[PDB]
Amino acid sequence: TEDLKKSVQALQNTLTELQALQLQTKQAHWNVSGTLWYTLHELLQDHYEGISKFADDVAERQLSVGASSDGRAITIVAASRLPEIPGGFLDDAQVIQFFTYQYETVGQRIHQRVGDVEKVDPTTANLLQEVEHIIEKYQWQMRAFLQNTPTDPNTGFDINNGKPV
Amino acid sequence: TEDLKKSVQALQNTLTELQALQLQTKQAHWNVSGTLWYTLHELLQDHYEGISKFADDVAERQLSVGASSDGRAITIVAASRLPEIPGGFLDDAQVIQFFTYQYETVGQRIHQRVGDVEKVDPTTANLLQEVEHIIEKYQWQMRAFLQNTPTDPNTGFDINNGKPV
Amino acid sequence: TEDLKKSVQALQNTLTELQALQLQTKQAHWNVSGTLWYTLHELLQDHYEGISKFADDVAERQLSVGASSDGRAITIVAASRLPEIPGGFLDDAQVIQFFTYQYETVGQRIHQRVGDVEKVDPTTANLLQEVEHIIEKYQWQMRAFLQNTPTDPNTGFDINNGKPV
Amino acid sequence: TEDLKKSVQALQNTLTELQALQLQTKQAHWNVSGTLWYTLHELLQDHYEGISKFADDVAERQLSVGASSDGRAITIVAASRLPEIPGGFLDDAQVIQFFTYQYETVGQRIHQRVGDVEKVDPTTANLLQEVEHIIEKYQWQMRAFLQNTPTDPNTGFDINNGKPV
Amino acid sequence: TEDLKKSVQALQNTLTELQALQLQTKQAHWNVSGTLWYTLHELLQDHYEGISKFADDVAERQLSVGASSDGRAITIVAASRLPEIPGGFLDDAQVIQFFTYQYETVGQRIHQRVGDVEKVDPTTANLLQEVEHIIEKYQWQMRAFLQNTPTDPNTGFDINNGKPV
Amino acid sequence: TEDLKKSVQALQNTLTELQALQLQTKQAHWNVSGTLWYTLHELLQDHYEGISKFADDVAERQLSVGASSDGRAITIVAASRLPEIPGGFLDDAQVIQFFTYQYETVGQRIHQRVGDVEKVDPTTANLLQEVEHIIEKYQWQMRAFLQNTPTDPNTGFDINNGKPV
Amino acid sequence: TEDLKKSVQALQNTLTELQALQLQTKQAHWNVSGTLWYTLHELLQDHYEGISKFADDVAERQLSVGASSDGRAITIVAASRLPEIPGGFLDDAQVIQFFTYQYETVGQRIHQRVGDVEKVDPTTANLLQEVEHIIEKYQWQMRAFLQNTPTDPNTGFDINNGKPV
Amino acid sequence: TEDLKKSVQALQNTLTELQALQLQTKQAHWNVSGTLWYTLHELLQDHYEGISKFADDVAERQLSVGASSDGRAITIVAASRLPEIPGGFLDDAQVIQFFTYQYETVGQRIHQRVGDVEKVDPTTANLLQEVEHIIEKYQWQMRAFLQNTPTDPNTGFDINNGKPV
Amino acid sequence: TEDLKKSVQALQNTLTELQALQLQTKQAHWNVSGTLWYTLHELLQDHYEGISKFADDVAERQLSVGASSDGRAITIVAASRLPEIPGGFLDDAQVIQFFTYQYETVGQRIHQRVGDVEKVDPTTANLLQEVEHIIEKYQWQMRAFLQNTPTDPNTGFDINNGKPV
Amino acid sequence: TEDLKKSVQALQNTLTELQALQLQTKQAHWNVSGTLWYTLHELLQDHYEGISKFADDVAERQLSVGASSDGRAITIVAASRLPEIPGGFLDDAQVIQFFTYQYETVGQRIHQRVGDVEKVDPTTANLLQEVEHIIEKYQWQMRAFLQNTPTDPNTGFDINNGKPV
Amino acid sequence: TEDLKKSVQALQNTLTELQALQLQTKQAHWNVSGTLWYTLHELLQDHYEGISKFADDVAERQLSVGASSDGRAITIVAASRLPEIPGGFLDDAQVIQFFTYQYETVGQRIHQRVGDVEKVDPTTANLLQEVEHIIEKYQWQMRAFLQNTPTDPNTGFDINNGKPV
Amino acid sequence: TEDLKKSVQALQNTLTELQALQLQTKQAHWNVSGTLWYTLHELLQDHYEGISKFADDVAERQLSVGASSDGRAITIVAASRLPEIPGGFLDDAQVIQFFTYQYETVGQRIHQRVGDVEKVDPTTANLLQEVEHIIEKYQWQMRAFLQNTPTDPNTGFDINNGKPV
Ligand SMILES: [Fe+3]
Ligand SMILES: [Fe+3]
Ligand SMILES: [Fe+3]
Ligand SMILES: [Fe+3]
Ligand SMILES: [Mg+2]
Ligand SMILES: [Mg+2]
Ligand SMILES: [Mg+2]
Ligand SMILES: [Mg+2]
Ligand SMILES: [Mg+2]
Ligand SMILES: [Mg+2]
Ligand SMILES: [Mg+2]
Ligand SMILES: [Mg+2]
Ligand SMILES: [Mg+2]
Ligand SMILES: [Mg+2]
Ligand SMILES: [Mg+2]
Ligand SMILES: [Mg+2]
Repeated sequence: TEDLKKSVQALQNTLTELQALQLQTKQAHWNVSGTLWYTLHELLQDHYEGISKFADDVAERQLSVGASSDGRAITIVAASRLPEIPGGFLDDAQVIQFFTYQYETVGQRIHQRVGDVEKVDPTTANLLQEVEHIIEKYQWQMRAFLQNTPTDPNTGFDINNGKPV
Repeated sequence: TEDLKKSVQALQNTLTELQALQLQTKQAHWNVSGTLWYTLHELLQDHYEGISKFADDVAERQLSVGASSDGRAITIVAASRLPEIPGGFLDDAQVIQFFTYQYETVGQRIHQRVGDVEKVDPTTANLLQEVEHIIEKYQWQMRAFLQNTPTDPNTGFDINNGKPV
Repeated sequence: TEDLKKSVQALQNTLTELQALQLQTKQAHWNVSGTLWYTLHELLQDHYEGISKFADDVAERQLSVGASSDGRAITIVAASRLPEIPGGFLDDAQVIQFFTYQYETVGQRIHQRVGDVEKVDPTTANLLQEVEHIIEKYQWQMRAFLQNTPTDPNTGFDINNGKPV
Repeated sequence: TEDLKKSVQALQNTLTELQALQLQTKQAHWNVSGTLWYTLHELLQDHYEGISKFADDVAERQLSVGASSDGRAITIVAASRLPEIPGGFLDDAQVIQFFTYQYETVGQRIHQRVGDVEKVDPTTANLLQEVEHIIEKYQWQMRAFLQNTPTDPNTGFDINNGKPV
Repeated sequence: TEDLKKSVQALQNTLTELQALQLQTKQAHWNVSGTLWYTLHELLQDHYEGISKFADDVAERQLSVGASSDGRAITIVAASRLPEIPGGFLDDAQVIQFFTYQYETVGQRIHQRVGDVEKVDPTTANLLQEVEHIIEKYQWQMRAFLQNTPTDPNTGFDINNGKPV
Repeated sequence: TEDLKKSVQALQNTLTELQALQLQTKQAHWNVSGTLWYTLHELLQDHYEGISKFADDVAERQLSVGASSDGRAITIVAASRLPEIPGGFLDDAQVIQFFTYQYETVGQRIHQRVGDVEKVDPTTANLLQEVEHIIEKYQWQMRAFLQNTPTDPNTGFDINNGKPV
Repeated sequence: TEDLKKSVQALQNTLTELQALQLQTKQAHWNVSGTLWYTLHELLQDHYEGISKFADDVAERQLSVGASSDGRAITIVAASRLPEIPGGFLDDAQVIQFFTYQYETVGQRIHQRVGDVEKVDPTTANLLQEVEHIIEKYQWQMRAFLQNTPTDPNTGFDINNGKPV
Repeated sequence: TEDLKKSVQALQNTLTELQALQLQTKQAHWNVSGTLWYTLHELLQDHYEGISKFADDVAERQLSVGASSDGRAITIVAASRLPEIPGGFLDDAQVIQFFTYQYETVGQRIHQRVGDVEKVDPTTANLLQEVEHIIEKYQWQMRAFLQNTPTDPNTGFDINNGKPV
Repeated sequence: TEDLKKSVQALQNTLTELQALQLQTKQAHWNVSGTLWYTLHELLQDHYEGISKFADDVAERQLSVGASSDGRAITIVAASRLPEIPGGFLDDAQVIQFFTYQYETVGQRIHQRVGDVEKVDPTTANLLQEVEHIIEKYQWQMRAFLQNTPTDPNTGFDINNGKPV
Repeated sequence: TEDLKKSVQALQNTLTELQALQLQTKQAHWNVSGTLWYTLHELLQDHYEGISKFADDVAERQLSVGASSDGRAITIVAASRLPEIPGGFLDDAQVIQFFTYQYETVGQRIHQRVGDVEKVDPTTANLLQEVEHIIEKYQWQMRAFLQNTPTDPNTGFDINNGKPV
Repeated sequence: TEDLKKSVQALQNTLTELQALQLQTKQAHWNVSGTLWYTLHELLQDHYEGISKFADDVAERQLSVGASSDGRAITIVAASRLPEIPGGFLDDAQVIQFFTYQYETVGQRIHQRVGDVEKVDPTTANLLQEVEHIIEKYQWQMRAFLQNTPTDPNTGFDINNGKPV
Repeated sequence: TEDLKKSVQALQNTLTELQALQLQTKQAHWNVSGTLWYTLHELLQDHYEGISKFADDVAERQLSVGASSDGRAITIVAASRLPEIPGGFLDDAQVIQFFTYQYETVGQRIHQRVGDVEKVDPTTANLLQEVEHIIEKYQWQMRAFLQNTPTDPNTGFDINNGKPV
């Protein structure tokens, strides 16, 4: 059960982070504003859908290894380790900055969990690799808005009132 | 027939406004230009499709209460009460400003019609509520491009040659 | 630009005629009455859909050759050259007669445009050929209701109060 | 429970009428004969399908407000208030006349129920408005076969052996 | 092989009749004219499709019992036993009369084949029963246009220039 | 016409029984209650759909052999020969018992009709065999809830308040 | 803005309740156990999907009336007014009891909101009626497992270790 | 009408050739035998479907220019100009050789018709170009089985009993 | 029960044979090798799917007549009466020869069962006819690879190392 | 080839176990009886489909590493290592107990194979991880019926004649 | 063969240009960066798909006129006549400028080919017209981002670090 | 960045190889000739589609780890390490031999990359395992045409002018 504990911990911690991202992507989807609001509205709906699918797969995997899955709102608030997204109307450049950082740090933690459970539970490890893959992709998709090129640093001045993001 | 007249008037006036919006969204869809042209191209196609569906439902409702439906081009021009959209290539910021105002004022007039016919014809009133719902949504979707946030007033300078929209 | 002018003129004039037909087929779709009303209701919806698709392709082609597309209601009314359809409840035999004549004359004008632009702009000419094809088909479909046969002149007396159409 | 009684009564009475219409449209669908038999065959199948969907929604709403739904054949026969459709081969003009009258009178009774329950049960009232909408549409679709126009009274002589319907 | 001969004969004769009907329904589909032309256009396309499916099943069954299938144009012309449909524009009432008679007589012959092969080849007999079912249905659908009712003999005068069909 | 009478009788009697089952499965679908209510809700919807399809095929076959189809509510009540299902909330074990008996007895009567018409009308007989097949399947699906096994008599005590069904 | 405040309050309070239900139905979906676990697993997935669709529509409506939507996890926890669902493996009878009570009380509060906003904002009121409709349906679907019938009180003893629920 | 005659002749002659190919591809589809029988079975079904679609378009075009379409079996036999395919079981190499020649010669004749009608009827000419395109593609697909390569002359010895095709 | 025994025996024996064919077609699907391996791979997948559907229908029919269905692996091995397919890589010509013989002999036995049960159980007999139909079709599809034609005996030398199959 | 042997052994042993499960889930699907029979009928069909997909992927992987796949019925019987499921009508509680144990032990053996081949053949190991994932999920779905909760031990007494499973 | 040479040359040269565009649109799809990166990501995927479809049609046409198609990577590099797209992260404004120029010049060359082959090979000419149509459309879609309007020159300063593109 | 370098190198090298295979499978798809040309045409289209999907996933993964993706034609030619496929008409046996060797050697190199990056980047390693899986499958599908069996060495003499491949 010291092996089982490892898997359960890794899965539970991943479920909570995805659920936090679920709620944040949807909040941003509705509240985003500015030049890129519609672009981000659509992109975040796609992210919401991929995150939602993996939140299901994670919980199902917990049940599959014989553990109860804790997907409750209180647990999402409690088992934070991650900033809440601001309320109110959200600027496009603020959404981009927010998820660039959130996806990067969630991807990092899943990366570590993969190594922690590979030896005891390669099937769980394998699911977590798939989650890490989608989260790093979503990180790229947010990163790309401000990605430096030979011809243009893309500082975001145009989407952030003349100021670099 | 003083009750029937109310319903017919409310439906006819709504049909004409939707038909005007049909033609304007499609014109903007083809002619829009600038940084947001493709974004608006796609968004306006979706608006065109929701407006078209409600233009059908309105006409069908007219026939259902026993009145002929006037959907002719001459009637659209005649029964204006609404600015025509400019010809030529249209700037993205001009499209945004145009529909922000058009959807708001069309939504306002449908809002009034709902109250005018609720008592005599709640079924008609109910259709008009659905039309008001979609038009106010589309108003939001245009509004959002220039919506003020704590971090960025989103003046549209970036989509309007350095000038606030 | 004397070559470009030819193409733009042919496309614009075609767009306006299709848009006029769009509005007329839909008006007839809702208002048609009599023995054939449901038959025509369905047939005209199909015609509306094929005309609508070609109104899109025409406008897109205008943009593709570098010209703005004028699809506004005022332009439809202005750039007539074609009778408006009557308001009110419409008899089945009157719808049949109306579109038999409208499709024939629209097809004739597109036929001429094809020849006018084939040499400068065969790609545009080719689109216009496709439009002419659908309009002549729709002409047949209306014509067929009153088409003379060895066994029956099909005068339309049965759909026109005992009188030949 | 004097409020609950109102809702249950309105829903039950609506369910029975839709079920009666279900059976009558299908009977007519199979047995209709004459020039318009195939037209009516198809139209009545569509009406059957929309009525069937609303018969489901009505029963479900009854269960939702906590009442049993009575959809039995005996109840349909008992809780008449509406003519049965004749057996045997049915003429097209007789089908048209029959449903023109049946849909009009069913629509009228649902109209009244909407007002009776709006104050206590706006959610039920709202469903009944949707049912009234479809029934009035179907009334139009039957009415249209004999609708008077400037050019043709459409007496139905052609579908009724030379006699006005 | 006296048993095999029976099956092959029944299948081949059925294939040829269906192929003849294939070509005739399609010819009528294109050439039909008058008040019912569009109604018949659509109905005959559906008949064409059901006949085509059974022409495939019949040929496949021939191959399945180990015999070559003769579906050639010369065989259709040769192995007539059935009137050709007239060329030229065809009146709606003439199409109705033609298929009423053709489907009835084809159904009759398949009926006989079923009995001829039931004992040796119930699987073939069973396919032929399915073909007989569709052909008798199509016979009804043509018959229904002129079916006598208590209120209207439906003589077809309205679709046949004032003359009973 | 002594042969035709046999077919018409067999088809009509089958149509009425299916229509009775249509109404009863739907009533049970809405009103069923207890541990198995949702299971039965879904199962009975599937049964409703298969019965409905065969009620269509039966009526169509009646028309195909040249007879009017009697699908009216009065005929369903009249041409009983079968218990009505109780009104009110229905227990799961009562639904199971009811359809176990109804499907068995309907299947038995169709079995007899098949033999009665095989010689005159094998195509009709064949349709009735398909109806008998689905009804016997549905009988199994209800039977299975209380089917005796080596390890458990399945008396239904658990779904019937501690009492064997 | 005293009218706008009413609408915003009603919508926001509804959004939060649906989001709470979203998380609870999914938790129950994964963790439910016992005889009815699979039945409830499937049923709760359907409820999750209908609630999710309405959580989207509510937020969109908030944006449409010009207000930011607060869908954050902290707000769900804060703006409780509703019990959290227990963690751990959940018994089928406990899930049934939980949602029977939760849906009933959520439906009650939405019922009140409808009346509060009907006069100022009938379009919002109308959305809330649709939400109330689905929540009352889901209440029925949970209620039905323990619904009293003439033949069986359905106490749930069979799904609750021999004890009435 | 000397221009109309040209178009009608070109269309009619094309329709007949496609109809001949329709029947021949299907005959070959059923009767083909040998190593490549299944390959050819599938390929010829695809060819049958593309030819069938163009046989429809050709006939429709005839009607569209105001002429009756002659698609009768007698006309297919009469207006030959093309070999009939042999009856009986057909060898794969014989099918390949047959259609290689038939498609090549049909494509050649359509090529000529295109030039004959381009000036009077570019819309018809354009349809005929599309038919020529598909027929030349199908010619390639048959040709390819015996196409000479640097490493292998592909004489067909393997599919033709050791003899070059 | 002497009648029931007949049906059960015929169904059970058919189920086992189809299950044997299920496993053999799939084995051949994976292991087939040579010039025709891909052709056979695809063809055998289609055969697997049609056989699988009928293995379901047979078992369901057993349950429908009130008997348990024995579909266990031990029963497939036991209730042989049919050669097992060789293990290892399988040559295309060996697959063709194998199924040509297996389908022919399975079809023969089902043919006999049809006659054995027609009188007691025409509904079962009818299912078995459908199974016999598909098995004889599949027999043709294998036979066709080596079918003798006027121009080529198709000995299979090309797919069998220069030797006739 | 000592590395290849490992992979082939792991794949073959997995294929056989999945094929055994294929046949057992389907047998249970048809024969299951009692309160949960329909629930299990549906659940086992889903399990059958996921197992079938993985039986295909496993065999394909064997071929991909260059080995023949042994999927024959004799091999399933021979290469047991697993209990056969009983014949006859099966009780719901017996099905639940059977697969709870079978899936657990199959999952355990695949778990071991993953470790055995990870180093030589990570691609094969990866497929086997996916198989282990689905089998452990299916284990959960069977386990859940008798899963202990704070409020109810779920002994299965209700589905097992008053006795704990 | 001087006519054949013309067609082959025109087709081959077109194939190579489309293949070059295939690779460039996909490269840009992955590497594009900045405010418009996601907009362009999606747009370029659509362009990739339309170009890919025409690269297939062109090659197929080459085979159809009896010539081998050269679609190899070496030929794409060799038969340049067109700039390669830069490696590395690409700015949105650089992608827009690149394809604006590439599509314009590819469209120009196809325009010329159409004239070169119209007389010998109108079917090929016609395909090339369709390719020219899509390429000119894609040119518009890139052009539109910087299209001058009465209210805004759209210099691209906002997407190009404050500098006009 | 010594870890990042490893991943980028492995991904880039894989992307280039897949892109080379993309172009080669499509070239072979169009140009393949002989007895197996159509079989290979279809098979290679499927291979093209699976390779294309993985070329997308690889590039996306490169972007996801923060590196630019080089998918340019020059890079495909440059970063060869693999033979180009010959131009001109290609014999079936030459296509089979070519891809048998190409897929085997590409699969081998991806196998090595998996090991090189597993420790630093298991998510990348995992994608590469999926690519290796599809490439080894495609290798089998080409291998199978010439796979040795107990009854036939399958030398390919029949597809290679009497000579072993
Ligand atoms: Fe509504
Ligand atoms: Fe059948
Ligand atoms: Fe074209
Ligand atoms: Fe994976
Ligand atoms: Mg901003
Ligand atoms: Mg601008
Ligand atoms: Mg009239
Ligand atoms: Mg009549
Ligand atoms: Mg006539
Ligand atoms: Mg009970
Ligand atoms: Mg319990
Ligand atoms: Mg041969
Ligand atoms: Mg061989
Ligand atoms: Mg039990
Ligand atoms: Mg930039
Ligand atoms: Mg060769």
